[PDB]
Amino acid sequence: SDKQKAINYLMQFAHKVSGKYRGVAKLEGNTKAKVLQVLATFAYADYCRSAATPGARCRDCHGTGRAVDIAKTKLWGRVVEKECGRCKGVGYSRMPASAAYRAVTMLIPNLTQPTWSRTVKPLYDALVVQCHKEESIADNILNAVT
Amino acid sequence: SDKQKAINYLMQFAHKVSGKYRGVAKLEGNTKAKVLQVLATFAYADYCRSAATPGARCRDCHGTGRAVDIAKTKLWGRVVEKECGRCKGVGYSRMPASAAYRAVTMLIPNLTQPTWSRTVKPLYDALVVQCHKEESIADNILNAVTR
Ligand SMILES: [Cl-]
Ligand SMILES: [Cl-]
Ligand SMILES: [Zn+2]
Ligand SMILES: [Zn+2]
Repeated sequence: SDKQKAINYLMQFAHKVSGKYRGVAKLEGNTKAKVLQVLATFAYADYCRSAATPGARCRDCHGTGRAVDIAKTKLWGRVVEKECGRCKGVGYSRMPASAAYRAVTMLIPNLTQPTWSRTVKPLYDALVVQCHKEESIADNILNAVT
Repeated sequence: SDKQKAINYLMQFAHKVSGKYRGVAKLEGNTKAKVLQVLATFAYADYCRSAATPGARCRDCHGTGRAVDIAKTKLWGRVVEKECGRCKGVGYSRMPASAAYRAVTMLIPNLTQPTWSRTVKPLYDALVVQCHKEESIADNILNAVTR
């Protein structure tokens, strides 16, 4: 249930942003849906695996995924945040995405790993970041891991 | 909550069966607990990743993880089931446990990959199998992963 809700949220997000990623936006209907499902599920699971790896918490942001945005902070006179530059918003060291890539090759058989890294994997990375941003997912996973 | 329940179930199972695996049974309390927690969490996540891989359903047992045990079937005159020989009860092709191994080394830093494979990884495999065996876990994973 909680897992189903999380994956549904990630798939809706992926549907909203899929047009931005050339490897995904050009796909056929059924293949696109299957790919978004794979990416959402692997993003959820791989975020959990990052969070469960001892010592994986980002050393720059200490797991928040955020840093102070200097320019915006001085412009507004209030703290304005940006993605942590080291973990790019995940808060943890990243798991290799090779299994996710292989799962996608089942649906896009001519997808090479470099084309994946440049045209599809960025959507998966965005979904992992979204796991960290969405409080429901991030908190459920934190409580489960600890 | 659902994830917490699954990981708690797997962690308690791991503690119950830890005596079978020398790579963990010799550990001290805190280290053993941390290692079993890691193994349970990765077993849950990697089982999910198997179920989410297109085409991964075991082709011999069709995902049930079970098969007829021929000899025992004929010994008792009734159909007796057994773990599928190909997936060994998981119902799916297996994810590599490389991330799980690396995570474990953070708690057992001198653990070599062969010692992992012979004395620790079997407990992780048992836990993945238990994900498939425990109806609550298997059903929640299947329902979430499938569309
Ligand atoms: Cl084969
Ligand atoms: Cl196989
Ligand atoms: Zn960071
Ligand atoms: Zn099988």
